[PDB]
Amino acid sequence: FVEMVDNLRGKSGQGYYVEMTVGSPPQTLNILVDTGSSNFAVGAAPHPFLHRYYQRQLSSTYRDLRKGVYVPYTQGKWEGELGTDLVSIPHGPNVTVRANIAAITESDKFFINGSNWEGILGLAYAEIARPDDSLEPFFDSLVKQTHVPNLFSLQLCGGSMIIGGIDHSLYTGSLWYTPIRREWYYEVIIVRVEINGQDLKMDCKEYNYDKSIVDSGTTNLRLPKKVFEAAVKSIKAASSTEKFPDGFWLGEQLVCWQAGTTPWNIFPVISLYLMGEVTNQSFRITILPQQYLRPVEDVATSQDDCYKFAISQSSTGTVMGAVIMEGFYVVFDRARKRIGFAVSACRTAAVEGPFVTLDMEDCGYNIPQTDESRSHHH
Ligand SMILES: CCCc1scc(-c2cn[nH]c2)c1C[C@H](NC1=NC(C)(C)Cc2cc(Cl)ccc21)C(=O)O
Ligand SMILES: [Zn+2]
Ligand SMILES: [Zn+2]
Ligand SMILES: [Zn+2]
Repeated sequence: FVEMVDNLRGKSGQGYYVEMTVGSPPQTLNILVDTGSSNFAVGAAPHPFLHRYYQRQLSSTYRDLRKGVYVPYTQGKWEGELGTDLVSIPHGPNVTVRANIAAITESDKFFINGSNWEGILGLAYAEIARPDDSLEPFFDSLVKQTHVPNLFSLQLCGGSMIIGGIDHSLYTGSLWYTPIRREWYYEVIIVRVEINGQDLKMDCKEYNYDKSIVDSGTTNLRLPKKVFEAAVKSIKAASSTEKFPDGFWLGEQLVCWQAGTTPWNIFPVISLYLMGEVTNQSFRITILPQQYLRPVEDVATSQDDCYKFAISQSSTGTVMGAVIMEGFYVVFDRARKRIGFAVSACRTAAVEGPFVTLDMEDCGYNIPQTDESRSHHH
């Protein structure tokens, strides 16, 4: 993984992309890494915000699956035609595979203004792939076609998606693993939450309601409604020397200080304790104010340092987004159904354990089984 270090570009606001070479003759495109989804989908027509798109008509190796796919999000959507093509990864391992690829032909609110990426690489499992779980995800094709070890890691600074390996130059200190609770999203278990060493003291199921996932495709740390409210009440108590407007706590508004006077100082650390591999252990990742107060420097208040609060409310569980992954080298150890975290080599954000609980309760939440998911065979 000499040749693989530093193969990523981007930032939390706009995302992290990897280079991918699709078809013969080759088209090299910038692809958003997304651990919250399972489709390889590329922009495939002109669009105001796209610098490059996939031109199926220049690819001699493209095969139409003669099926469309419709992907709605709360916020927008994308759709296109399913196909397959040859894929290799310029920085990645020296292999070529034939993968599913959705040619995005229409979308709404998916591509963002000068993102520098043209496509999405869904790295979660086939259980959440569209249109259904028989469309094999990219990484599943990679591993089955090539003997690449079944693991990848993300160092989110530039940055590095390391394929099939762990690289020790990328982190310092302990690598701590938390078990994958279920292979669909990269679902994990949060056993405890502290804000400035103070335990939030909720039933630990409330932290994983209805799931907790590790998602490179979302910007914020997202927290279930009740957890969000309790954290904001607490973070608020800790910085009560500054009274912000509501819109700031809603993520709707910047607050500012005279350039270089920010009182980081009054903002607390957030520790999430992740379930350990050993069954009464846990470990914690500690989030700095700098990870959750994101700088945005707009225009006419050029002289101030200004920030967005990057913790937001959720009704679909906890999402450990990019602002959280950034401080860490994260190892998606698929082969062993675990996720590893260590301090990135790119206060300090900390990975710390072990913490032992004598009576450790089950913190996972079982989602009500709909007749729909019960019907389908697997
Ligand atoms: C760390 C990368 C975060 C990114 S990259 C592009 C966007 C985006 C926002 N609106 N449209 C795209 C975002 C923000 C992100 N939203 C989204 N992330 C991806 C691109 C993975 C899927 C998606 C589809 C749609 Cl249709 C709208 C937003 C998003 C979020 O909700 O936090
Ligand atoms: Zn490159
Ligand atoms: Zn059957
Ligand atoms: Zn299935």
